[PDB]
Amino acid sequence: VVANYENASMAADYIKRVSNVLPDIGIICGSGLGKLIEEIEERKVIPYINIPNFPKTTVAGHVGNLVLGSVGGRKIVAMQGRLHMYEGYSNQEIALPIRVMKLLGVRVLLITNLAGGINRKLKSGDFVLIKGHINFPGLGLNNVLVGPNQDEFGPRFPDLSNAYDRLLQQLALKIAQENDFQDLVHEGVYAFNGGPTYESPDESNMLLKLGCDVVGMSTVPEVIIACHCGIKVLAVSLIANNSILDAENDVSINHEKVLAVAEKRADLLQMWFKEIITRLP
Amino acid sequence: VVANYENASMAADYIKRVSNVLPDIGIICGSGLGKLIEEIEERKVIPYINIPNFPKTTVAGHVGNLVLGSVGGRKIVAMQGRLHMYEGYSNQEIALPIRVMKLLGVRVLLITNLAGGINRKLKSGDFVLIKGHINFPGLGLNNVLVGPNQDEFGPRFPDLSNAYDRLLQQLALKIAQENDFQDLVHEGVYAFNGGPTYESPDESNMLLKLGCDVVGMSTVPEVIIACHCGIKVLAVSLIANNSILDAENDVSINHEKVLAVAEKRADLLQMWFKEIITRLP
Amino acid sequence: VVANYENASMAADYIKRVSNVLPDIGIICGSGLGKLIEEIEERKVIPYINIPNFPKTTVAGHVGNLVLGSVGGRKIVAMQGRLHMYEGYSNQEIALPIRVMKLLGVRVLLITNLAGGINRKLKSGDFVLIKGHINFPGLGLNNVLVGPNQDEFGPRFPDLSNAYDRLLQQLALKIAQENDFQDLVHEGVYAFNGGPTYESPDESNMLLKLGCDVVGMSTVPEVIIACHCGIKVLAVSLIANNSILDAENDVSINHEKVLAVAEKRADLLQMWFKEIITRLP
Ligand SMILES: CCCCc1ccc(C(=O)O)nc1
Ligand SMILES: CCCCc1ccc(C(=O)O)nc1
Ligand SMILES: CCCCc1ccc(C(=O)O)nc1
Repeated sequence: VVANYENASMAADYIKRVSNVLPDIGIICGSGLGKLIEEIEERKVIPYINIPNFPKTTVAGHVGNLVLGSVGGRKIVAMQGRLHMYEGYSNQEIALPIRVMKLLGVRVLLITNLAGGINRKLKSGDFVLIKGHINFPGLGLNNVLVGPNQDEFGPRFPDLSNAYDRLLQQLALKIAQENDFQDLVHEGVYAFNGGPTYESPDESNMLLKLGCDVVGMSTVPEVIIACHCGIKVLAVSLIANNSILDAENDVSINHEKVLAVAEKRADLLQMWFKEIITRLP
Repeated sequence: VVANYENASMAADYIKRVSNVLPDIGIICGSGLGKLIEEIEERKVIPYINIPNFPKTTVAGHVGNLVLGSVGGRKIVAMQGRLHMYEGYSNQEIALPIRVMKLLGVRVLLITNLAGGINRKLKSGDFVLIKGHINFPGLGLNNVLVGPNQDEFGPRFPDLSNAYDRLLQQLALKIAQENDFQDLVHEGVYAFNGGPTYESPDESNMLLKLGCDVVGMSTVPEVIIACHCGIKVLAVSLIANNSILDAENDVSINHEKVLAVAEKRADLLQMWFKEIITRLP
Repeated sequence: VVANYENASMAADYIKRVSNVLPDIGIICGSGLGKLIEEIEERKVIPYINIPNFPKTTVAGHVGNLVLGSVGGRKIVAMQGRLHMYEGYSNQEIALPIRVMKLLGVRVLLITNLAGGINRKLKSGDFVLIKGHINFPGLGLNNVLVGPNQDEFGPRFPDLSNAYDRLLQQLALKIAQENDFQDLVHEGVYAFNGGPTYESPDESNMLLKLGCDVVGMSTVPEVIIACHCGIKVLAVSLIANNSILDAENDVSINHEKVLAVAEKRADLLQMWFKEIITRLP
């Protein structure tokens, strides 16, 4: 199944017939960071299995739904579940849900993820507003856009210089200042490690030399598909650990430690994103 | 279809029966930079669709032909059309036309492309004689030679240290000096970005740190296939923009701006390559 | 064929019925560096073609066997043949033999390879104990673990910080000191170049900037599969040449030169690994 205009249109028509919500905001939440989706008002849950042309999501298993409703008086659509490229999904499978968001009317996409810190100023539990990226898969012929271009969505050769909207970053910071947590909020450059192995100690040292502030295994594919079709993006990393300090001290990382940091910041992040949604222009 | 000896031989036999030209020079011209192909004398046009085993080129659409004839008294074969890896073509599809050139008798391959400038000395409209490369796809397991080796063409483990012939670079520069445009001509290292997104501002800054002078989305696959089978190469980049200055100033790039630079230098480049062809040893 | 628990179990059951050896040590030897396999005592040779689910190894051709027996009073299993990713084998094909080693009882995996030197201190004929790596394929979405996770073997997100066991490196060095060849033995970081082209001169210069000591086209995939399932690893590179000196002097490299260095060090390496095997805890 190709992420083309006909296939996206069939999915969008189905969603419309079922939901009667026309969203202008989309959200994708990182693992352990999805409690906001549980508080959507007047919500309608649409499983991927019912949506024409959506990818199968039961080899990896676990959840896989679209949730439409209201937050802070705004009409939104949330992606629940996980579709990451380290799982073996194709370019076309990652792109189709974002292109359907476009056809439903989405103009702004908000994303959170879990990442490792590279910059020496970053502590476990800090937040990073992403201002740019280094896309190792893209440099290496695994860009999400490799394949025929789908002209109805965007151009053959997109420019990513404004992929991360500046005014959205400024609003996120303004809210942090209003609630006395700006000391936790930084800005920086996100390195995309295809994964699923964590960055090795020597890879972390390389990323420091190359000007990266954080590293993770998601987000950049969705950002590129959104930018290609004219959707504005805000992306925020939660820092699980500092990989440079861990390399210098011979300290390990694991998914359990990552999930405990997610639990420690889950309430703060949910409240922050609810306020961002409410105040978006 | 594999780029093997039998499949290449069948294509070569067809071309011979149709053309009665045995070329010793091949040319591949960048987008907007192909007017030279229109001035080939006594020309014969052979569409890919008629050549046994050649790849299909109608999903991307647009042109796709081989043109054989004379330029400056020399027998040449030109590739018209575009076969780039960001479009989804396989290793075997990119390699087959170059291996057919080898079987027809080609000893020298001349290539032009459009690229972004990384070195601070480079201005829009300048030319770069490529003296080496950094192949991000190759480091990352997407080299054009991944797969079984085709022993009739070359070795399992090729050396690329002489991929860009030094005497051909010197002749290109000599002609520039003779015609008072040497101030536009530089030498440098080409970074291969698989594409199709332009390099991000932070990727451009990384490439500066790593010793790259220019960046583009083509050329390196063809260079590697040519070097593997003993064909000498000259490759020249036309600089569309300086990506480091654009990153520092928050300035965008698009395919339209790139094509306007191609128009501004098209006549000069056509005249330069005609003289290179005439004077090749 | 997927490298899953059922398929690995069927292969392991076959091997057991044929061999009556339960090995706790596995070995993978680099090209020209396999004479040790010829001295295995009470050996049983099991060709891949007879083992349920093992990959086909006749396109590349040449040898392909498992050899079980005793060395220095220890029970071992050796992989004879070559399964490298530049040949076009899939993630699942590389991983299956290592996962079968796990099911047979292997706890330690010993690996040798041929590599190019980047650090200026390295001479042709030196040895490097690998202490970490930079995995360009992994950063670029070609990690050996891309795909569904096989939960019986290991976790979705492995940590590689202890992939290269420190005590095994210390034992290898102790034996070198006991036999007056420690002047040949270094430690360092291994860069994985997917291949099959040797690193270009400008790629070599980049790797120097990024903190790499050696570069090669193997080893990292097997290390990652072993680490994922709890097998300890020692990996040693034999240096064929110094690629930084060769770049500065305009000197070429070829597979013939590499194989002559392998011949020059083959006896020393065979004797070293026999003593390592004998003395493993
Ligand atoms: C009774 C139908 C529900 C079972 C089901 C749910 C989800 C998926 C999928 O997302 O791939 N497949 C099947
Ligand atoms: C009447 C036959 C010409 C139509 C045609 C031309 C080119 C191609 C191709 O290059 O894939 N396919 C079909
Ligand atoms: C008579 C059977 C032996 C011939 C044979 C040997 C090895 C392989 C392989 O490893 O793919 N295939 C076939």
